[PDB]
Amino acid sequence: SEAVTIRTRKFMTNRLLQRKQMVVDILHPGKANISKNDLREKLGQMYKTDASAVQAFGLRTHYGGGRTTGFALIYDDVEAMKKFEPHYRLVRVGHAEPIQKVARQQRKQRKNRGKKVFGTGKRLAKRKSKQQD
Amino acid sequence: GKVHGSLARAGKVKSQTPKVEKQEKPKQPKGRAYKRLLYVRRFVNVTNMVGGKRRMNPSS
Amino acid sequence: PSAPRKQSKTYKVPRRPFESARLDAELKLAGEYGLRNKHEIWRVALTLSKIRRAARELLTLDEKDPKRLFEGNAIIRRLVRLGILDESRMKLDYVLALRIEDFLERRLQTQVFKLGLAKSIHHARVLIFQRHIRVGKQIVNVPSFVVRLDAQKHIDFALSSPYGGGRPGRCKRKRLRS
Amino acid sequence: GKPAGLNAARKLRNHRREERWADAHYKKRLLGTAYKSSPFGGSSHAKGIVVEKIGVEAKQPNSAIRKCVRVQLIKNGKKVTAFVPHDGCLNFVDENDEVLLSGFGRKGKAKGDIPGVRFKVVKVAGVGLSALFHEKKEKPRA
Amino acid sequence: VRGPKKHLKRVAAPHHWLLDKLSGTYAPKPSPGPHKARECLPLIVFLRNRLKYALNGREVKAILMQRLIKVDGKVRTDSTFPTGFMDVISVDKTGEHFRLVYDIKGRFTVHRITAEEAKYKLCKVKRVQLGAKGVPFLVTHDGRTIRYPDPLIKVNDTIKLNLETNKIESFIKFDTSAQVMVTGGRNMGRVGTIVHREHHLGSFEIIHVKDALDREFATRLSNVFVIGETGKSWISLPKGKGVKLSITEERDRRRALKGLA
RNA sequence: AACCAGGACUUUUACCUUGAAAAAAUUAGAGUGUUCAAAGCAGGCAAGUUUUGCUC
RNA sequence: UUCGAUGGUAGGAUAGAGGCCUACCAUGGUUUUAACGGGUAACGGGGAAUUAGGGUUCGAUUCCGGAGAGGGAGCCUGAGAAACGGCUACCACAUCCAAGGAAGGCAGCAGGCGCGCAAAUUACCCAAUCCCGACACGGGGAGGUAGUGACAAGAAAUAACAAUGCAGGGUCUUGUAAUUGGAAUGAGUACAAUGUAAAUACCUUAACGAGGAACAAUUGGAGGGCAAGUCUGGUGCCAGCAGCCGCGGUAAUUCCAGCUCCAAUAGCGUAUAUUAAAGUUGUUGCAGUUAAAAAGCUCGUAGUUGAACU
Repeated sequence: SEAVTIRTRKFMTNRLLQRKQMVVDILHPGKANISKNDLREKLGQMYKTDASAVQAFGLRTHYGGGRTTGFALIYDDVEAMKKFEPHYRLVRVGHAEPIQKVARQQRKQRKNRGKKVFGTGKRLAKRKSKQQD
Repeated sequence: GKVHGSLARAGKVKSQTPKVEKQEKPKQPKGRAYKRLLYVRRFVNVTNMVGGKRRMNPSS
Repeated sequence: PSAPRKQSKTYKVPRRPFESARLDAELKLAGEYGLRNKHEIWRVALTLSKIRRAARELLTLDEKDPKRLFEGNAIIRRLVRLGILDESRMKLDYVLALRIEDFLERRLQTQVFKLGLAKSIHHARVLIFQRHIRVGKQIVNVPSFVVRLDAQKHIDFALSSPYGGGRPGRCKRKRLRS
Repeated sequence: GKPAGLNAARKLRNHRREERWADAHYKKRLLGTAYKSSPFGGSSHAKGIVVEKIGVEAKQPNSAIRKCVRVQLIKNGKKVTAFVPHDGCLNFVDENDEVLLSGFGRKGKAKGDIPGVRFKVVKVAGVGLSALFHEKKEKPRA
Repeated sequence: VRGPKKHLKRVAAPHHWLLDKLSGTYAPKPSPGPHKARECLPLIVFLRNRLKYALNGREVKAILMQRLIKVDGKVRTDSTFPTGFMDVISVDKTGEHFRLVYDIKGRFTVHRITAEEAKYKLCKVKRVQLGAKGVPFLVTHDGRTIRYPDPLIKVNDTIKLNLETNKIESFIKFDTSAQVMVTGGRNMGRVGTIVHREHHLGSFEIIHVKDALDREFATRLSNVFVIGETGKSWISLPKGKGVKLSITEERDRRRALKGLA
């Protein structure tokens, strides 16, 4: 990591979602590997933003090093980022907790048994206890 | 189509051929190396000339 | 998904596989160009045959036909850009005269050999796998890359590696240890 | 000779269709002999149950014992003959071994000097051939 | 079969949508609306594969449900809304207006008209007849109904709307020396002038059209859309203006632009 | 009347040319450097400011 | 042609046309240009294989249309179903059973038995495509992601750098090297950064990472077709090969063992169905005196072909 440069193409400002999108390519011929946080900081330093409303994905390297291509998004009014960016990107960047949900197969089975059980269920269980105790 | 046969005589020779041993050999590269090797010795290193026979399986 | 992914066979075997004249011809061609096997010969022959078939179909039509002129210009321009067709005699009749050697002379193997830095033809084959050759700004490793019109002056060495330096190591470090 | 009129397509087509049955290849392909009369049903391979072993005599100018086997097909129960490629393996191939049969090459014709043989053993008892002759793989317990 | 279909297929979608063969097995399947499913551009396609304001179905749904995109002066919250020929998609957030017109090759391209010239729309009337109480009414190509039209308006005439106050503003007859843009067939998107009209009883009618660069062709009546008079097109035509340059013309032009540009 | 021009003019065709109309995928094939290729329908600028964009 | 087959009249039913049905009236309708019946080892098409042209074979299968949910039949809801992950009745299966009874349909996604020559996980996810809904948020075995396979396709790794007496050739240059040293080392082992819903894989990438078991590349053939043995041991018209010819009765180039070479190469071989061969299905483009085939002769209808001239 000696000298890496960033270049943006296909720049476009989207006022419908309050964001600005670009295609980011980074040149790093000197045997340098790049994370995502540092590129987020570089995009934060540019465009005089807070560096907290920058979301980048892609960032796939070419053969034998050289140039790496990816997509970058910046957001004004960072509440726009929170309300528009998908949850998986939010939990990837660390701005949203990972919601603890049970497996999909378990949810399917619980829905099936809940459907088979008519009504609420507590009253049915009490009646079953009355008959079986 | 004939009702005739000696089931005992089947496999007569196989049971009487003596079994010999095999001499260990160093590894010879195969594939592209063998193709390249035969190309290198295909026109130059020849002893079967004078006649044009080009016998790659000599007999004596 | 909804639509199939198109695929095709790029090599065709000959009808007679044990004729001496052809067998010696491929033997000489493989030795000259450092071909691993006959698959490269089949692919080059099939590509040349398809080019010949298109040329024959175009030459069947009369002169100044809009379809013939458009397609004939397209194949000639593609061939000269790839360098297979000579800068002169672009008249849709010498494309048939083009042979396998013309296709093979634009291969990455021969081109680097004529440019030097090879010392052999099989040396190039053992050299491309080490990613020592870059074509412009891309380090190509396939022997059949085929160099374009402007890549002749851009066939360069790799910045890294023992030839380029940059701490080669590996076997060198093994020797340096003891 | 043949009609050469601009409206003789019906005559040419009818004559071609009628005479097309003369060819043995077309007759076989359209009469379904590979399924009805054939021991198989167009299958390339099949399984059978061994019945016995026959040393069929060789026709002129030869005379030999070819240690062939009489087999019963699993899917149909019909009795046919089979040939053993490897030498001296008669003791290895026993009866009721759940053998696997395939064709020979002439698509339903006898091979060489032995009449009545059209099928050969590819696998026996699930161990296959080319292994019990070199002792690479031995037969399983039954 | 056994009921209407609700799933379309990628490959089964119209070719002019320009959808990738891979990356998805299903197509937008436009919902019922003003335009036919085979002659319409879905709003999701327009806002994703044409304008690229959105990248995913969630993104385009959020854009549409924010009540920002308006079609013909009215906000549309439908994802696969069938926006077809001559529709004014007004993005009031940024302040841009688009008029859906066919490209030089017939595909639905992107055209940008100003704030003015976006408050009107030309409709080819489909049938004119008198309805209840004897009152007259006409129906147009986009499934619009207009009551009390001018008596001069007949079948195959192009009328001008407002999209905020309705009512007819101007009307153009169908005859010789009228600017027409083809909206179907092998010449869809080409602009020219009516020259000759044929007549067939019980079948389609042939209209001969000559473009600005002196090229004459023929097309069916159902593919002819009147867009203005001679020397005055009542809409802003896109680049190309319906001239239909051939493959050789496109090739030498592309070579001319390439290099330094 | 006909003399000029305009709308229809096949009695009825086969035949030939051309046009309209008519799924996509497929095939041939245009363009484009998935490092070549089977591919895909993407893409390109610019190596001195890393360019609040432009161009197929 | 009854118990509707052809047409007419009238009526009923259908959302609507209609012999769809009903009553009456006439005997009509198709057919050697093949009606009708039968077989189909027949879902149809875009299309696929072979490739001078013409042709031949296939299409169960990523798209479109049709039928079906063990077999028929009937019906409610609903705009839309004769729906079967809706119901009713019968038949053939299988099913708990206090023997009174309830009752069910994987040709949906995984998985199981059996028939089989023949075909995979009882995995993850709604992130991408789109669909449904009261709906910016829910669901989707649609779909996407992964896991096992010998094969359907595309790219290349098994190496090369020297000394080496000699065959030499020409002081320039290959060869086996019972030999070694330094070189270029890539798969793997393992924390990183990308990738991804999260992972696998991919590109970059902490570092370790070959000297002969290196980290041993095989399948068929060597009489011809069709390429490569009168080389050596064992049997000896036997064992056996052998697609065909053909070899095997002591000198076996074809039998089985060693060696070498040949074609292909992570592929080779075998079996079957098809295509080219096949100008042996011939329209292009066969043949009929003697090899297969001019009817014993004549008349002559469909059919084919039809002198010249406007």
